[PDB]
Amino acid sequence: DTKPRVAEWRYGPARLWYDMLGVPEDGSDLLADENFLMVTQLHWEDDIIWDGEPWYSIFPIDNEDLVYGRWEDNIIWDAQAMPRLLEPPVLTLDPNDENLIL
Amino acid sequence: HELSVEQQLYYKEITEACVGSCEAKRAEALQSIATDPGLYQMLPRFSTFISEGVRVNVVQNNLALLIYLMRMVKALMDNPTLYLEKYVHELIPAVMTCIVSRQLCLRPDVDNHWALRDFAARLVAQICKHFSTTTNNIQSRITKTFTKSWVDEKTPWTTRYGSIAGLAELGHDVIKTLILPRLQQEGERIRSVLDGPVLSNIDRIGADHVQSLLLKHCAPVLAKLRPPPDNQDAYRAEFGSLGPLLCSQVVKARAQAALQ
Amino acid sequence: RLKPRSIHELSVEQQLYYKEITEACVGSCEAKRAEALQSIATDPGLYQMLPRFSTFISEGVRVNVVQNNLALLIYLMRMVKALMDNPTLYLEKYVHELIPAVMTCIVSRQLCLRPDVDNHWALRDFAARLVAQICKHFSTTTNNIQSRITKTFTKSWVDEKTPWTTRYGSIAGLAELGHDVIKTLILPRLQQEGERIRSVLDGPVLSNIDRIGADHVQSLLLKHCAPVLAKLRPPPDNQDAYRAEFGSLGPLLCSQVVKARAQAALQ
Amino acid sequence: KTPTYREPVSDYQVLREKAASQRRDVERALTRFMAKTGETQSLFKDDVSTFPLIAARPFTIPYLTALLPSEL
Repeated sequence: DTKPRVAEWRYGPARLWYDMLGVPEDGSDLLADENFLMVTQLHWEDDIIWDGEPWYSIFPIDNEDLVYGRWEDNIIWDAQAMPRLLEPPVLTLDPNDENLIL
Repeated sequence: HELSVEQQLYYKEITEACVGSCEAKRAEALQSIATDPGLYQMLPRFSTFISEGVRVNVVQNNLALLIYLMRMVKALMDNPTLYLEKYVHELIPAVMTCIVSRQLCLRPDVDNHWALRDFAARLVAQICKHFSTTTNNIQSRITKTFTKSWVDEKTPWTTRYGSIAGLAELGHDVIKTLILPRLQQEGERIRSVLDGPVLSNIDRIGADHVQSLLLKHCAPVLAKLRPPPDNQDAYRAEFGSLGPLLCSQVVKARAQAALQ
Repeated sequence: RLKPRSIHELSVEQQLYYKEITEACVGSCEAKRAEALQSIATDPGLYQMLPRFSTFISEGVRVNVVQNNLALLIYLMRMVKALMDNPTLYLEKYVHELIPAVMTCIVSRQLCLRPDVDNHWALRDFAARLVAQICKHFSTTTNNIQSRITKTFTKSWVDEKTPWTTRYGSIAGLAELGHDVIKTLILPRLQQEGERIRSVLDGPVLSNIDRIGADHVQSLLLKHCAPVLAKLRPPPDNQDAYRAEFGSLGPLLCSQVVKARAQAALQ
Repeated sequence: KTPTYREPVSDYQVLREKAASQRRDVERALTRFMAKTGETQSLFKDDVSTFPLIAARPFTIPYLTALLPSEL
């Protein structure tokens, strides 16, 4: 299906892109699992060191979206033949990340 | 939650400096992004700006603004103070869109979409060197997308070029176990190069670009896993050209050893 | 809009278990270690905690060879061995972190006192070469793991003027690879081994570790050569025919072959 | 299977320090970027790297930029 884009904000981050577009207001066998195991895809030899010279979490919490979500579904393989229709995402300010005041 | 006026003004000036009015303000803006200590609290805005701007390429196939956004990502990666671990799920598909999409150009024949290809491929190799953890599975999930885009037929020569470019920037063992089984595909490529019924189409420039990238990246792989003589390896190779490139690569390695 | 505050994928009973097992596996008390090692060896739910164990091992050896702390390393190698024989967990997703840690135990120099614990150092290289050939036994696909560590061991061997600790460790590592590997690799190299032994002998320098490294390497090579011989020939002319192979083990090698023959008769 | 959370930093001292240092760093980055990409002055002879001043430009109507409030 053709993707002509859609924009729902024109006021948050990426407003510059929305204004340039002019969208007014809210109007809109090598695939075997082993090949991909990182023992068969990483030069781990370089690591070998030769002559070198819990009530709250103990470990850090990973990005659930990266670890779990299918971000691969936001890759645009063909601009004209885009399998689904992408929609504008609002800023979601994750508070799990430190270094953000709120 | 809402940026203060100071950082709102900083966000406005930095984003409008990377839209293309002049090059010097762009270089100073990228040297600001790469070398400032306190740019957190403005990282989600930059990630949203970059991902939406790469999405806006589908309405306007602007190669230049995509090169500017990829240099914005490359500047964001070089910042020592800010940690892109929480926002990498947005920047990965933007660079992936710059790699494996098919129309990266407005005029397909003259625009060098090819460089935004190897630049973004080097970028994604860096983004899965710095951030791939066994909980993440970034690199395995990037190799799987590149692999099922390459092995699958009906894919255009531009997206096959992007797949081969990313896979070959990942490293040596990846091109050992992904590229080298499908070297016979070069014959399917040279089907449409040495003998094409339609010569004046746009498939020929993309096909011999794919060919040049393939033999450039498979020459050191042939130099690693073969004999030192390589007398008729080219004849044993597909089309006898990859083998000539491998001989040239062995000569280059000998020259490097002499320099050392 | 704020995204919800996420939770770690481990429970606090699981996180406390990880903390207790790791603080027991650094070997302050031996009974604590041994249970923690058996707990690693047979916990069925030890998957989904395995990234944090692999990262703790890998990171530990690399900042534990900055100062050559032998126990810290002997405990981590026993933790690797306890991780491997667990049948429930899936390990070859994590072996890319496990293998360069063990290669470093075998092929590295010792920053702490050179002699005395070299006896343990040989065992640090004995435990590391055991788990190395167990890792090449499992996890095997075409031309990725076993041939890669074999190539690194051989270019460790043919490298001129090595550290003798690295030399001894790599010698042990190539030695424990099985029946055919010493049948095809240790054969064309006896003259180099003999020349190295002769150099350590001639130079007076005794306060370095070169002499100890040489004696250990020669003893290990001579034992391997003994069965390599007991295995592919009759035990005829065991007196002076070995002088055609520079006369390293000679009649003592013949006696080792005779002991092996006696063990075969007992079997 | 009882879940755990990340360590929350609810301390007024370190929150004041974080907000202060982030505001100072973003205003320093903004003023150095604006002094580097425009006309610049200097208190010292040929001093652009350290202490760059944005050059004074005259306005055609100066009371509008002086007296008027900008946040209201």
